[PDB]
Amino acid sequence: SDKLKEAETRAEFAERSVTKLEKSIDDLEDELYAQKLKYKAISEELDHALNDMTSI
Amino acid sequence: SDKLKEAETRAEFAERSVTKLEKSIDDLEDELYAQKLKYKAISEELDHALNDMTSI
Amino acid sequence: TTALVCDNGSGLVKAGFAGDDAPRAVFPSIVGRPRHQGVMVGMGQKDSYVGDEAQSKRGILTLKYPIEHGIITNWDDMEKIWHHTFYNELRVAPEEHPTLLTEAPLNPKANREKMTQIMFETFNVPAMYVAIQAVLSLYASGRTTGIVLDSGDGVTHNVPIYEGYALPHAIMRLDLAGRDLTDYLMKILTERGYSFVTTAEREIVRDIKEKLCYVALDFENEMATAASSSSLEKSYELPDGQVITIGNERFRCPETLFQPSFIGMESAGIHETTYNSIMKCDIDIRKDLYANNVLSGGTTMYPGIADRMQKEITALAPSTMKIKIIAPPERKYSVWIGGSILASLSTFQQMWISKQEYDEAGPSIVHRKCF
Amino acid sequence: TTALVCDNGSGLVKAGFAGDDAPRAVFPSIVGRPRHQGVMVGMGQKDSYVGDEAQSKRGILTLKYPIEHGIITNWDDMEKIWHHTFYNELRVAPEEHPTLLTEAPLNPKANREKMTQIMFETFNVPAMYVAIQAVLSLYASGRTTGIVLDSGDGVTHNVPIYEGYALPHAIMRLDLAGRDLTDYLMKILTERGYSFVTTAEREIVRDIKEKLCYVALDFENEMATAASSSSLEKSYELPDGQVITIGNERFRCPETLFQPSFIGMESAGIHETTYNSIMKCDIDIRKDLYANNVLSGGTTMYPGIADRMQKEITALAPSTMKIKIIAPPERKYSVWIGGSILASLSTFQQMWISKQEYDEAGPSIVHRKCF
Ligand SMILES: Nc1ncnc2c1ncn2[C@@H]1O[C@H](COP(=O)(O)OP(=O)(O)O)[C@@H](O)[C@H]1O
Ligand SMILES: Nc1ncnc2c1ncn2[C@@H]1O[C@H](COP(=O)(O)OP(=O)(O)O)[C@@H](O)[C@H]1O
Ligand SMILES: [Mg+2]
Ligand SMILES: [Mg+2]
Repeated sequence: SDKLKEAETRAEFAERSVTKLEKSIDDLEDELYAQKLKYKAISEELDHALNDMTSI
Repeated sequence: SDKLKEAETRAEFAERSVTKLEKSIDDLEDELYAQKLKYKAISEELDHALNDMTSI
Repeated sequence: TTALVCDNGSGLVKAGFAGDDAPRAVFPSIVGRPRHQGVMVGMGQKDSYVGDEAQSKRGILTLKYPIEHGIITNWDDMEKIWHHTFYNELRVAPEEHPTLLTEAPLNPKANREKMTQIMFETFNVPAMYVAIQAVLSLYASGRTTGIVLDSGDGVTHNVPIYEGYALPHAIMRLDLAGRDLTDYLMKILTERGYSFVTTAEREIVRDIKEKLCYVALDFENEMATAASSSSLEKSYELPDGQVITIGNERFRCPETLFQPSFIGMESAGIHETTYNSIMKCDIDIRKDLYANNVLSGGTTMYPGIADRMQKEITALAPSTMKIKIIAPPERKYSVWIGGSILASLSTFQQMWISKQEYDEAGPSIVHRKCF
Repeated sequence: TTALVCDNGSGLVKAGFAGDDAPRAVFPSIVGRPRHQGVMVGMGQKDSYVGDEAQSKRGILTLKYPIEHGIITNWDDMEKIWHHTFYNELRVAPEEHPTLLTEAPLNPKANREKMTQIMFETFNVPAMYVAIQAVLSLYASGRTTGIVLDSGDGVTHNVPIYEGYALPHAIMRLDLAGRDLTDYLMKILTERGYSFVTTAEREIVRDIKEKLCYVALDFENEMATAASSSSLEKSYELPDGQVITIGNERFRCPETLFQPSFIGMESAGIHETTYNSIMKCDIDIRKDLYANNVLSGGTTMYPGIADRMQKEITALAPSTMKIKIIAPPERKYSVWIGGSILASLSTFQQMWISKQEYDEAGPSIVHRKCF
């Protein structure tokens, strides 16, 4: 019974830790999505300036 | 005994999941760092262009 | 009250209240029934998604444009498009608003008569008026003379106007437009391995054409350069990955405008039908038309067309005349801006086809004095 | 009244009233006649023990599953199983309850027609409806799109669905499933000395597979590690003692899913038939299917499969798309939970095959509009 309690406690902590890690990776994935949007927008704006200047 | 085996299996599963999640988050952080490096490089090139345009 | 300046077009329906700068709602004119079976129950699946909704579910639809070349080939779908435009994109009941449709030159009469009959019977508007798509584009430029080349997506027409007096014998309507360029681009992409067949993938090819293609200043030099270096190959990411690289297909797709022999059409390019349209005019207004050549319509937005066309016309025209090509940045909505200006005029307020007049003479009223 | 959501399956029959969270009675679908002679008189020995009763007397029985690969090969035994399920595990007479069976995709017609004929003639239900086992598993996830890989015990099938519109031309049904993995495990255990032959000992090998086997993240590294260290050897106690030690048989048994060449099957693994099923879909719904890959069925419960499959698909798929694998903890009963949800819907209440309709068109009614 004592060993079962110990193992259950460690497994519960492991579940909590993996939940925290999954939330953290979600946050960082969202941040990378935002920065990818930033690069898309800046490249699009540079292309717009290029086409405006080449087309006067 | 059945409960102990269940708990042990749960612990192993959660530990492996946490290992995979840690490796994945580190890799994604590396990718974000690389894209930020590219953005900074082109931004410095544009800043040099602006420095010359100050003379324009 | 305010007037509704609708503009059916062919490819993008542009609408909005009279007196503004830009159309309120712009959305593709496609009606797509679902084609697969459908297993989820209660999902709320409709029988036809129109407008911009069918550009998001296009993976399981069969989009079909209701307007082929200016003319309308499928009246039920066009009625559905109009109903959507009035009720969901503007949310104004048509019972309390005049409408100002637009129509290409030299179109079949039955199309115009059916259009007015629908507007008066189904939607029950107070009064509607049909205007030629080129006079509006001339309004928007703030001119009163000039020869306007309105290369839309359905049909390219070239109406010369002087001092407000249109010249009906010098209108040169050509049926090459953006849609044929999309089909030709989709046909030459197969030379690298990319095959687009489904009616949904025509939209992807259209996006490629819009974002990458450009008109070459000199065709042979570009063909020679693209065949030696690799400074032209621009890549593009499909809606699922697998980036593609467009080589000399970039300036070969819109070159069809100046050499309609590419898609097998006999006629001369848009660079020579303008000169022919000018030469049919009288000998004393040719200088003004030369100096005030106006571009409009969506398809004239290719980067570098206002220089190629000027070079071609300068080659054709006499050396003394000055050739100037007006290419405003708001080219795409030029017709609608002109429509708003025309509907906002006080002098025009008595030209509408009032409903009692239609009740007395039938749908054939449109060909009469109220043009 | 309430509906009976039965789910024949192949290996475990799961049943229960509509509107609950879990099936009421889950028991193996085996019917085993005794094989020895029997000397005690008056012991009350029956002629066939079905369901969970024959998993306790399996020492003197010859268990034989009545469903081989989705299809039903022994109709009398299947009728016996259904009779047991209705009368002893639920204790509700079928004369007062609609039934909702489930069937794998691409199964023979005669199987489905015989199923409906039995349900209407022998058990005499008021109305029954047959549904594809993958749409239900998609219901249970609360999605409306996604490609579901339902690796049961009889047959593994992969049905892609978008916006509720199933794609009938992209269903990839493969006949490798849990039973073949049990046979392969029983065949590779002989490499250490343990021989299981009797049809009763197949159950013991199944228990070994359930409790010990796991899917390796990388196969070659695991094969190298298990051949040097001894950190993998897990022991297990047979029903009579004599513990056994499983070495690298642990991850070699379920590896057959990703390399069906192990059991001599030609086809590609479950990691590549999903990608092929996606690529047959249209080009505009591939991103959504990539992002909403759903796992279901019992055999997808191996510890570590939701990572191996994601790694494999990410290797195959384009680098830009995001690959996500939905693996709910209630995987085993996902099909039945979805069945309960579907039977509890009000919109679905008029899709049942009413008995008078069957009387008018015969058993071939199932292929008709009431699918
Ligand atoms: N930025 C652009 N570059 C190149 N082609 C364009 C661009 N925008 C639109 N087009 C082409 O023009 C068409 C839209 O033309 P439009 O003026 O809307 O036709 P309509 O006269 O029917 O309104 C599209 O089908 C597209 O092929
Ligand atoms: N926890 C588990 N781990 C590994 N395999 C399992 C587990 N539970 C069930 N299985 C396998 O799945 C099969 C049961 O699959 P199931 O989903 O009941 O099939 P069906 O679709 O016929 O209901 C069993 O034969 C067993 O081999
Ligand atoms: Mg137009
Ligand atoms: Mg199943």
